[PDB]
Amino acid sequence: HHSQELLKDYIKRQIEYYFSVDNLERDFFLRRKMDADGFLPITLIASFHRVQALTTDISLIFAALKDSKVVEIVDEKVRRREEPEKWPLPP
Repeated sequence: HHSQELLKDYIKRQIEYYFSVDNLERDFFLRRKMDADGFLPITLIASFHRVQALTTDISLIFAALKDSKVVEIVDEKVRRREEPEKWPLPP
């Protein structure tokens, strides 16, 4: 539906904010959960308050992120496309 495309757009922009440089410079929790290549489980992102308010439908979260030039998906993990390896921190 148009409703579902609109919701996908809000989800997309919310998660793109988490992976923005502006957020990453202060988001020590997110960086501590990255693996050494920058990847995080998409299901971890799904638990964040502003995403979980919008949806609990994991297919909708994946579909929103397929549409993104900010992030890259491999299987069930997601990372910032640009220089992701610079951001991980010790757990």
